[PDB]
Order: sequence, then C-alpha cells, then structure tokens
Amino acid sequence: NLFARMCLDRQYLAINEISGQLDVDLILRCMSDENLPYDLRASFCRLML
Amino acid sequence: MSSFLHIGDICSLYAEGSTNGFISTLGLVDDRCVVQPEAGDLNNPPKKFRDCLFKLCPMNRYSAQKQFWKAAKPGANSTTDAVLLNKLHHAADLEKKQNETENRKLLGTVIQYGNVIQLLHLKSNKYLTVNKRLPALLEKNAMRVTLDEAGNEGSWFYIQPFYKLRSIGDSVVIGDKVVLNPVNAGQPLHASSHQLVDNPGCNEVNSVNCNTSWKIVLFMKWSDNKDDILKGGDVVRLFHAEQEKFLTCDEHRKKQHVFLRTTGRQSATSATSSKALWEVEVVQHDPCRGGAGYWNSLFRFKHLATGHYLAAEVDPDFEEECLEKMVYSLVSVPEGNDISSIFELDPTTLRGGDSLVPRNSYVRLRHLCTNTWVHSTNIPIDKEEEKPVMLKIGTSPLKEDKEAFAIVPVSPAEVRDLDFANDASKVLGSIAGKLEKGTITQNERRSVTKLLEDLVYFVTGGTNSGQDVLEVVFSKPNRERQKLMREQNILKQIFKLLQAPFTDCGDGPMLRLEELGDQRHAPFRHICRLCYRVLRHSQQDYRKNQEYIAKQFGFMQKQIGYDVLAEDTITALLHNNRKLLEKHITAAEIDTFVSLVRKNREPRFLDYLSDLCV
Amino acid sequence: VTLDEAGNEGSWFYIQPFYKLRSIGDSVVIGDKVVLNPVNAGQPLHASS
Amino acid sequence: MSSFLHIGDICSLYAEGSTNGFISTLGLVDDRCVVQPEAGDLNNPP
Amino acid sequence: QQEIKATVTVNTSDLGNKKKDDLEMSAVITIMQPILRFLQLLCENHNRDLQNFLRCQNNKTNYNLVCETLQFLDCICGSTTGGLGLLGLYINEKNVALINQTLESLTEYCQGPCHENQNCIATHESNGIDIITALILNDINPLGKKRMDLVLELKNNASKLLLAIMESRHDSENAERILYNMRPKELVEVIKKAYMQGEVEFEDGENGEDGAASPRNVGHNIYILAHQLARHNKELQTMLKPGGQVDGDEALEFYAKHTAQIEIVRLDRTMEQIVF
Ligand SMILES: [Ca+2]
Ligand SMILES: [Ca+2]
Ligand SMILES: [Ca+2]
Repeated sequence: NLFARMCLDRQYLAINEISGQLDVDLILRCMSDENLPYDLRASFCRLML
Repeated sequence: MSSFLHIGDICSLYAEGSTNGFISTLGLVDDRCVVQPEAGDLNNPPKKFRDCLFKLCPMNRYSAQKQFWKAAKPGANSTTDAVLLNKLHHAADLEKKQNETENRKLLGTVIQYGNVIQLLHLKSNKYLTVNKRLPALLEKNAMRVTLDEAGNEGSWFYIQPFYKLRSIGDSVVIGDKVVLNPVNAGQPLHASSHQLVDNPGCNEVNSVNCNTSWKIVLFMKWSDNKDDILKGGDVVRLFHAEQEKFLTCDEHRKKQHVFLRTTGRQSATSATSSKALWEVEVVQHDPCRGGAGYWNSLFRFKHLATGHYLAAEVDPDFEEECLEKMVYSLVSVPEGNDISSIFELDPTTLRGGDSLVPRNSYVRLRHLCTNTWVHSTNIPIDKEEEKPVMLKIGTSPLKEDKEAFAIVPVSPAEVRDLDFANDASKVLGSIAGKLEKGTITQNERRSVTKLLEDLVYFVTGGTNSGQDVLEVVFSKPNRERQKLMREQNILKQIFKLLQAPFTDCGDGPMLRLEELGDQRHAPFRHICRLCYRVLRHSQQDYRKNQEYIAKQFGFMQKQIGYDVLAEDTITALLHNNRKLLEKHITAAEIDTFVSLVRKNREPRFLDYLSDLCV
Repeated sequence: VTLDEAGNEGSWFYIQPFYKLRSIGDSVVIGDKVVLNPVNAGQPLHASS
Repeated sequence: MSSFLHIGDICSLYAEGSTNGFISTLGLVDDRCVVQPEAGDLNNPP
Repeated sequence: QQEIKATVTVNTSDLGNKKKDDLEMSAVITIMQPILRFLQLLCENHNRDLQNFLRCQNNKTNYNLVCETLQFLDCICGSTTGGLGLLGLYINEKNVALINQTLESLTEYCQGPCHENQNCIATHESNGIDIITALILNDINPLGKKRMDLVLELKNNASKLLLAIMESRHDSENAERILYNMRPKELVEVIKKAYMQGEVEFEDGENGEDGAASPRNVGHNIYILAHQLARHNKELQTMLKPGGQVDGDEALEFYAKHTAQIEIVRLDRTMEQIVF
C-alpha cells in the first residue's frame, strides 16, 4: 500500500527503481494466485495500476 | 435621600467588625468566597470592583430539581425507569421555566426584613450557597460557603436587621447593616480572620455565630439595568467608523501604548481580540455607585486586560518636535482618580441631553480637561517596524464629523468565557510548575483532571450529562471558544503540562515513558489522554489552531504507541490539512517515522507515512 | 450639467452618504456631506478645476 | 442641536475637496453651473 | 404541610439507569383526617353561612382554610411534578384515605352554587386543579394492578369535585383553565376507555346492579363534565357529536342518550341549567 501511494500521479522518481523489481509478470502471477488472501491481491492490483 | 431595596438591584456587601472588606471571589475555576481587607474600603473601592457585585433574587423552587439530582447517580440496575427519566426531566425543565417566570414577574418589588432572598454573583453567574453537611476549610466547627451554578436549598437567606432601630416587616433601606442567615443552617454568614495560605491577604468566609454585619452598598437600580441602554460597568469595543479599525492598547518597548491597530482582516468588525475590550465607567459622587449613562454624563474608559485608564496628556516627544497640530496624544495611565482621564460624550444626531444613551450608537469623544476632540493620525507608532500596525492617536481642538467611534456592545457570556480561559491558563501553568518537580498531591490531581474535563466540555460547546469524556463525539465545535483557547495561552500550558512529567531537572525525570503501562499510573494516563483530547478538539476545522499545533509535531511524534491517544490527534491533524503538510514536513519527520518502524515494527506506522504523502 | 425649466429624467438624484457613519435608510442631518448621483447617469456630480 | 432635512427646505451646496466653493449660476440667459472658489466659504458667504 | 414536604421519600435511585410500613404517617399528619372531617361536617347540607365563613371571617386577620386545604392536597399528591403523570409513585395504600377525605371536603366546600369558593379553588396560586385533572386522566401504578377499588374511588371523587367546580355556572372564567390543563382528546379517549371496562365488568354479573364506583358511572361523570365544558370549546363540541365514521363512538351514543338537561329558577329569581 505504501508503494502504491508512493507512485501516484506520474512519480518517476519512485517508478523507475520500484518497477525494476516488480515487473508485470510477477505482479500478474500474484494476481492469478488465488492462494493469497484477496486483500494482498487487491494491493497488487492497485500497485500494478 | 436614599431609597428602599428592590428585587433586581445590583449591590455589593461590605463586611464590618473584627475584619472589614468587600466579599469577592477568587476566580471562575475556584468556588470559594473571600473577604480582602487591604483592597480598599467604602471611600476607596478595590481596583477589581466588578468582582464584588451581587444581584438580589427571590426564592427558587428546587423540589423537582432536588428529586432529579439526589439520585441521578448509578445505584441500581433494572429495566423500568427511562419513561420517568424523560417525564421528570421535563418536569425539572418546567420548574426552571416557572422559576424564571416568577423571577420576571416579581422584579422591582421592595425587599423587607424577614424575607428570603438569593444572592447571584454577576461575574460568575453563580448563586451563593451554604452547605450544612460540610465543614469549613480553615475553620473546624463552621460550615462551608461556596458557589453553585444552579443553586439549591442552601442558597436561601434571611435578611435580618443588625440594628434595633429596624424591625421585621420594615422595608430595607440602602446603607443599612444587615445579618445574612441561611434558611437551613441558622448560622449568620461570618467574615473570618483565617488568612488563606495560597493567596496572601485573603480571609475565609464561613457560616458560624458571630457579630459581623454586611453593609449593603448600592451600585445599580433595578430600573437602570436595561440591556438596550449603555450603562456603567459594561464592556464595549471602541470601533473607529471611517478608519474601520478597533481601538486597542498593547504593550510595546516595556510600556503600554494605546493605538489604532492596522487590522488586515477584510471584515472590520470581525477583529475579536481580548486587548480591544474596554470597561465603560460613569463618574459619580459616590465612589461605589455605577448608575446609568446619560448624554451629559462624565465617562471613564478602563482597559479590561491591564486595568489602566485611558487618558490624554501633554505629549513629551512631539512637544520637542513643535520647536524644531497635535497638542496631546492618548495614553494609558494606571490611576483613574485623576481629572486627565475623564471624557465627555457627544452624540452624532439630535439627541436630548437628558436622554439615555442607546446601546450601539455612534459618538464623538471630547477630553473634558483640555476641551479637545479625539482624532485619528496616520503616524505609525513603531517607526523601526517594516510593516507598521500601530497608528498613533491624538486629540485636536477642532471638531469634525469624520472622527467618530462606535460603541459595540459585548455580551456578558463572552466576557465570562474570556475570564474562564484566563483562570484555566493560570491554574494549568501552576499545575505544570508543580508537576515538573514531582511535589503534587492527590487533591491537585483531582483538580487538574476535573479542570481538563471542564476544558473539553468548554471547547466542544456541550454540557456534561454523565457520558464518557474521552470517547465523546460532538457537532462542529464552537469557533470563538477555539479562538479564545488559542489566544489565552491554553495550548501553551497544555504542551508544558504534557512535557512536565518527563522533564528532567538534574535528578532524572519523575516518570518513565514505557513505565506508563503499570496500574499505578492510571490517573497520569487519564491526564495525558484528556490533554490530547483537548488538543484534537482545538485543532478541528480551524486553520490557525492547526498551524499553531503543527509547530509541536516533533515533540508529539515521540509519544505514539504508549496509549496516550496521540494517534487520533496526529491522524486528524495530518488528514484534513493540506498546506500545513507541505511546509512543516521535512526529512526529520520521515526519518523519525522510519526509525519508529524499525524499532517497534507494526503496520500502523507504515500507514502513517503512507497517508501523509497522498 | 445644465438647467432645464420643466426638468426631465436627468433631474433625478440619489442622496447618498459620503461618510461611513451614515447608512441607507438613515435620515439626512443638516451639515452632513453627501454624494449626488443622478438616477440615469451613475456618475457623481463633480466640481472640476 | 441641528435637525433633519425636510422636503421643501431651502439650502445651499458647498463643494469640498480638490476645489471648494458654492455652486451657483452665471445668469438667467445662460444655463451653466459654476463653482466660484474665491467668492467665499462657510464663514464668509459670497 | 411542612412535615409532608420534609419527610416525603420518593426513591429516585430506581429512576435513572434502567429502561434504556416504612415511615408510617406521623401524628401531625394523622391528625389532619379528623380535622378535615370536622371541617367537612361544618359545611354539610349546603350551609351557606359556614361555607363562606371559612374563607373570609371579617376579623382583623382572615385565614383562608379553603386555600390551605387545596395546598395540602397539592403537596400530598406530588406538587407540580405529580401532575405530569407521576402520581403513581406518590400515592400509596397509606395515604389513599387522606386524599379521599381532602377531595370530599373540597367538594362540600364547593357543593351548592357558592360562587366565591369555586372561583377561589379554580384560580388559586397553587396547582391543585392540575392534580385533580391528572387524577382523572392518568392511571396509577402499582395501585392500578392490586387495588382497583381504591383507584375507582379516587377517580369518582375527583370527578365529583370537578363537577362541583363547574356546578350551575356557564361563565368562561373557570372552564378555560380546565381546558388549558387537559385537551379535549384525552377527555374523549378517557370517556371511551371507561366504556369497555364497564361493559366487561357488567358482563360478569354477580350483583352488578348500579355500583357507585363502577367505571361506567365514572365515564358518565366525565361525559357530563365534558358536556359542561363544551360551551366554551367548539372543538370539543365537534368531537362530542355522535354518529361519526370513527369507530368506538358507541360509548358516545350510550352517554348521549342517558344524559338530560333541564332548567330551573332559584329562590332569588335566577336561572340555572342542570345536567344529570
Ligand atoms: Ca442608615
Ligand atoms: Ca476591570
Ligand atoms: Ca454632522
């Protein structure tokens, strides 16, 4: 949640280095993985957005 | 000539005998009666004379109120009473309305010896009561004389003659010496000689058999106590008409300068400050009589905050400038018995000389001693200041209609609130000073806790009803009371008190932050929680208070996590505030939050620094 | 600004206060300083140089 | 003492400010309004 | 009165938290009942001289016993807070007899067209008349669950007293107060409610031949009082008209067909209108 609120409204100063760890594939795999509770998946959704 | 006493008259009581002096009160937060002998006498009234005034009232019915009060406490648990809660609460309200109706109807009637009366303290709006079940403080076998807001059966008094000249059934004459006997106590009100330890010169007043007589000194007639008429003892603001500024007196360069403050506010009459309040006084032959206001009377203006008197005197600086006009300039003098402090009042329309002065009429001020007229000057008082806000005021022998003032009345409730704020600030400062050394007692803790509860109810604008004070929710709080709490240094004393227990003076702090989890510090946790509650209530939906509090953000960060309710206050401050979060946040606060996460890892710190960047 | 024998719509004036002491609805007192505004012109009567 | 204005009162108008003087007229044949500053003032009427 | 006011004990600890033999009558209180009985017997048979001699004795100082009795009733029944539906916890089994005696004595003060006594009682400074109206309207608890006959006697005596107040006078000087205390509605629902209780008790039979304190008789007295009051209240006149579309009027037609008006002339050649 802190990352998602940190990267709001075109903030490249955080996006440029946070995105280096969480690529689209990893976030999307966290999307599909139903084992995790839905709140973590929602946090992943907002982070990817 | 003299005359009889009447219901509704305002008068003071002068003790005479073993100890002589006017009966007064210590303050709004304290409920003790005091006779001060060295303040003055009949020929020289005390400087703070408006404290010593009482109002004559008839009996009040307290039966239904007694039934409601005497067991409103929790003592039983069934399920068969709420209907009569509502029923006899309505009954008590009806009784209050009936009391007010009979009080209005009976107003003006003559008081005779043997009648039963109640004394209402005008400054506090509290009745004078005697408690027969409680002993006196400094005396053992006396009774306790205090002040109660609503009164009770102890408020009733017999008015009885101290002289064999008068007899029961005779009307009471102004200047008579009487004896005040409570209905339910039977012991005359006694002006003891037991000096109060904490206030020097204060002598306790209690109920015991004695020979003390109370000389009734009139101050205002029942017919002259009209709200729609200017009268002595009122509080007003002298608002300049054309300049659109308020006449204030403020300290500068170790001296008091009276000036016309350059109010930058768009609204002229919105500038509500405690230093712009003036005490109107009508000059009379009797030093202890106030009277009403007439167009041809003589007036004095007294600064409410400092007590100084407004006067015009031969200016010492510009007189030297006259040899290198404005002959005299207004100043504030400490003494008010001189002839240089007296003023003449001039109407702005065709009003008869003998007519009463309307409450909020424009006027012109003429200095009687020099026969000059007041005038507004554009010369700044503070020359060295880059943005002057203090404009000099002088007087000129030439009269003109441009220079006029407005007598803006101030409601008594606002004055009561201001005095309550002053007293609360004083007692909070004293408590903080005592607590930073760790030499307090249990009664002081009770006093400060009930003071903080009263502060909560004062700022929130509500009334006590038995509901919890910590978890109470109100509507939009009173605005002017928030302004008062900011201006009267209540917030400063709250911060000092919050820093007090943990302050170190060379021997170590008297309390430890992580030690608050014990059961032995429950009252201290309660005090801290009440302090943070008043902070949160004060900062709500107000810009100036939020800006004032945000300066102490670095102080109030490091107390989070100890269940002192700093969480709610800090969250409210960061939530509904946008610009302050921009200009009072630096790397220090972020680093502090990061460290607090590192040492005491818990998600709510992460939420705290998450929601302050969005 | 001229003089007309019978007058017309230009003869009408607003009597208005020049001082903040007085307000609309207040009676006019002898010796007061006022402002003369024509009804249909809106420009106060000016004593030019 | 003073009093209020009434309909039907006869009064003069005295300009004050940049130029001060009583408002008057040039004559019966001329239809111009004139302020004459050097004629006099409140203490010395024209 | 002072003893009653000081020694009255209403437990208000059972009064602030819930629905989200003791102190026998004193001698100074017990002696009131013979005093009231004697002062009642002084005015039986409509003795006019002794009726108006108890209010103005034409001496150096005059003591008004009628006002004092009214104040005694007001204080014993619960003062102004009693008349707000709080009569239940002010009236117990001990003081029913005393209140009944006060009501009877007041009635015999007012029986016969003693205009001065009626004006004095109706327009007194205290609030006894509100207490009487509360006795008629509001129910009594817990007396209304155990002792029905005592409550019926209280209601009957209050009804008789209010009829005596409005006895043989059509002036609007005393009716407006009684109308101010109680609105026409509560009158109408009390009249209606008495009817069902009366019919239920009459259906049981077993020697129910016109009991003095029957709820039917109390409702009839209330109806007579409402009929007398209606001359100064058009709304009450409209509500008293029977045959309305609203159900429950059967009480209204029952009472309207058993009420008669006549018109007599007194010995001093004045006309009075009687409802019986
Ligand atoms: Ca005397
Ligand atoms: Ca003062
Ligand atoms: Ca003027």
